[PDB]
Amino acid sequence: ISVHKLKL
Amino acid sequence: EEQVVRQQELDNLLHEKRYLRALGLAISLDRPHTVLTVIQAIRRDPEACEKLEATMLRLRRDQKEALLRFCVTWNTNSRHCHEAQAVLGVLLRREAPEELLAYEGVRAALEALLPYTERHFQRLSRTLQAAAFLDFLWHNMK
Amino acid sequence: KQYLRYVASAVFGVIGSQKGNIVFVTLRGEKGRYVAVPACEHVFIWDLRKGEKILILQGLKQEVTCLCPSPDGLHLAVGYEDGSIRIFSLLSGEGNVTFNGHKAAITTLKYDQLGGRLASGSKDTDIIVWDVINESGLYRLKGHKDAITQALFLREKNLLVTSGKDTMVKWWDLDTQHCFKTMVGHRTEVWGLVLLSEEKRLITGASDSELRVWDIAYLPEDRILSCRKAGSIMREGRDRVVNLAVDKTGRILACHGTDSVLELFCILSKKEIQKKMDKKMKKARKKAKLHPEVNVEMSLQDEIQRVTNIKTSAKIKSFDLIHSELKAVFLLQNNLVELYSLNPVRTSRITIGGHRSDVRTLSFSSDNIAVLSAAADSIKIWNRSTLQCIRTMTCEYALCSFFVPGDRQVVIGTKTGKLQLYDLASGNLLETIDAHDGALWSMSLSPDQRGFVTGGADKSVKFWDFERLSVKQTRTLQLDEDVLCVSYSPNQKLLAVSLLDCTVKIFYVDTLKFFLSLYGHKLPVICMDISHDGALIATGSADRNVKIWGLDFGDCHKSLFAHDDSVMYLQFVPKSHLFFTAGKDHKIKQWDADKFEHIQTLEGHHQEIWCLAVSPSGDYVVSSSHDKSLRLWERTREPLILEEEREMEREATVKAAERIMEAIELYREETAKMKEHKAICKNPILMAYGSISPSAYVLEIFKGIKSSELEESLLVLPFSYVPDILKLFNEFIQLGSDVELICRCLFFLLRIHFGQITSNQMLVPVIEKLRETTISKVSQVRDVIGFNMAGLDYLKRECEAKSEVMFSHLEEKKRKRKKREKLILTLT
RNA sequence: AGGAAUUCCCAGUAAGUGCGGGUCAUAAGCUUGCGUUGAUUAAGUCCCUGCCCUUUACACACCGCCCGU
Ligand SMILES: [Mg+2]
Ligand SMILES: [Mg+2]
Repeated sequence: ISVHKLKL
Repeated sequence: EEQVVRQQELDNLLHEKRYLRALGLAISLDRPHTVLTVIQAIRRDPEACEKLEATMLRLRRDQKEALLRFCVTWNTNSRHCHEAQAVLGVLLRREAPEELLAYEGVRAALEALLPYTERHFQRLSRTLQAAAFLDFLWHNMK
Repeated sequence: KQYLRYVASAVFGVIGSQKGNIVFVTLRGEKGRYVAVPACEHVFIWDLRKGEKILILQGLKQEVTCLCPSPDGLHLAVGYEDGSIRIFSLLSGEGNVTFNGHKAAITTLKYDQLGGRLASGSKDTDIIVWDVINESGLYRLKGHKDAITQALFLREKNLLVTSGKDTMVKWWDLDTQHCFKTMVGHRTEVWGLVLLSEEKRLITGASDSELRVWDIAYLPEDRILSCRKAGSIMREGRDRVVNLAVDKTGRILACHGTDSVLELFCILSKKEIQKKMDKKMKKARKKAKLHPEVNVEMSLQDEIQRVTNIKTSAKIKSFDLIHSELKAVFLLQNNLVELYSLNPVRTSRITIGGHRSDVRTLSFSSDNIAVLSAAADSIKIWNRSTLQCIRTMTCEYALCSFFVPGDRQVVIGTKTGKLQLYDLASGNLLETIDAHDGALWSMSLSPDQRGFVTGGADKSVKFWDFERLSVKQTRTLQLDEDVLCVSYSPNQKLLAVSLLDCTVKIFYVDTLKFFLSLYGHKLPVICMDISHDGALIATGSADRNVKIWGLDFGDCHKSLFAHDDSVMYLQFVPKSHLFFTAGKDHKIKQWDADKFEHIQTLEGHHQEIWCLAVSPSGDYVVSSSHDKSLRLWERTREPLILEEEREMEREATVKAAERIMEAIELYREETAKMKEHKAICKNPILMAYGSISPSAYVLEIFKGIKSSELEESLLVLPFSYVPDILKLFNEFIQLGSDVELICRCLFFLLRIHFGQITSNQMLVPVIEKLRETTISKVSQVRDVIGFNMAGLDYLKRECEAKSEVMFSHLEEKKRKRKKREKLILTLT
């Protein structure tokens, strides 16, 4: 899991 | 793309009330309920009723075969038997008996038709007995 | 403990929504000056030369899907996603007509030439024609099987042609509401449909390079009209046809695909077609001198010609054409409208007034006058009251940004590990610092006016101070995983960071030493905030829950469901322990940290909310969403009471015997009326059943009577209606219709009224007609069935005879017997 | 001789009258037996107020598709 999916 | 074109013509033929021409398409499209509604509509109309048997002759062979198996279901119901009996009358008198034997499924068709048609004859016989009450009323009127 | 309501004040930052169509409007006698563009739940009127909004038209909770201006120019029809159709008067700006026939988004709206009739198409497979002047719906057409793409009137013969997402083109006779002709040519969706050459040619766009055309001639036999395949014209674009449009009373046909380029075609008609044909013949004669059907074929292919195509910066959603030089207006994925002039050059743009992408970061100034909104490749500053963009600066990208305590400068974060600083007055970038290796996710301002802290994809957390303005790094804090959020206490004692692992770790600012750990979320924490006192910290995760924690001991006070999706942002109001949160469930909610209660819900946006910001005064809140819009909420004086708000969401024939009597009475009245009408030559119930004789109408009433209730209804009926029924019964038997039902009814009345009938001499003629008719008809029906006795029984015997020949005989006999044994249930 | 409201009641029933017992619980100005005299109206509908169910054993005869999200 990466922050690009969750937040951006 | 074929059926929707055939359906469009069938939807048209009902609209201008051309029931005689609608007989061929609905039988070819295999719609028993649509044919039954049209057959009822033809008979109520006076001039269309007499030209009904003339139309049935012009149909090709296979249309009469699928038509015959439609009358099996119609003769089962008491509300729909009269339109079936009129049609079955045309097939017997017009076409040769040996040619009726040549039809496919005619043996299975005859099995169902005989018991239900026998039932209708008894019901009409009782009505004829009840119709005699009119003659009794006439003699007793002053 | 009383709460105060937040109300949406204004919507800004939007030029034109991606869904909808752009239309030219006529205001103050200037046809090309003003345009109407759709936005989220609103439609805006813009002046292209001036660049300002002349008028806004109010909407109600639903997005606008399509637009159609009235032919007179006073009105413009608006269609919504719900299915309601509303018409606005341009001069007044207020719409008082609502049409809600459809149950899905209104795909298309078109007017007739006069303007009295309006036709609407929806994603539900229906077309509804409305009476504009009478404000009523005329009729509904239900032929299509998929969503409606196009619907066009025909002036000459009162006909409507429609296309759909199904591969069908359907022709309708509006007088009878009947579909008389259907086209089955296309293999795919028919996206476009236009009329050209004075309703003599039909043009369709499909998902292919070829563009087909048909010629129509007025009169399976064809009815009303016939259409033949004239030919096809090629398209440069290899993709699907998004739109086909023809400007009013013009010769320009515009074809548009998914790509940015718009294709224009010019038709040749009247003398121009004839002059070109004459010129071609002379050139052919000159060729013959140097050394027709082919010349005529060449003329037919060259009937429509290709003028130079317009190219735009980005892909186009909708376009409009007007011809007095051709003026074309466009709408893009970017909220940007452009006009091009061709007999191509760009004349104007309205790029000012909104960002070119979704606003990811959002901030307020130290005072309440200024609002900072930044997105990809753009930074803009908004005045809170006056609501226009003060200044714009280009940027690499935007993820986080705080407003420096000085009112002159700004600081932003980027997806690349960089920081940029600008002056508002100068409008230039001061310097670029390679702060972080990876993406920089969060940035926090110090309680005192000196310094700030950055965290990002690079696992370290770095501290910065201000030094013409410049920043330098004091010290860095290195961690094991990615850093989601950095925000430290109103006192400079404690620092709180969020990691990729489902934990929030608290560090002492002075010593950079571990103090506390917060765990219990299934998914990593996206947003965090700390109250003004410093007692409570609220954490929101990708999982729907939000948890309140005390700073003193790291104890969890409460866990709340909050939104239906992941929460994106959380922030406390300055004065008290109330915080605002926004998630991907289209909503904004506020909560009371002390009482763990849900007070309010803001329901303005139509897409997921990226960011949120609250004023330092706490009066104003601004949010950004996936829909390219920015909305402002303000606090109101009206007090809010919780349980009164809670209940707001909770809120948000005739008998058979009597029927025979009325049928007879209606028959009596009409036969008198027809007698008077014929004499002059020398009701609504009847048309309701279709035009039939009054004698016929009585028949279906008898058919409608249930069989069980038949006998007592006849017993109830008085002798006054009896002689009329006997006359009507005689008419029924002669036609031969439902003889079994009528005779059963007829025989019952004769028995029960036998004595009274015999006395009345007036009934003597009646039964004489009845007596001759009844036995004659019943015998005829019985004979027809009786004739079927002989034919069926004889054919039965012939089939039995054939089986005898076959009779291996035992096997055949066993097989023949085996067929004729049915099975019945029996209690032994 | 007991208003407004309200409760109960179909045959040896409603109502009146007397005579006993205190029975391993209950019962004292109350509890429970037993006998005597003995009626008016009603034997059917779903209209109001409600309740219980259904709308997928092929003699004759009859009958011939519940609807929507
Ligand atoms: Mg009393
Ligand atoms: Mg007593």
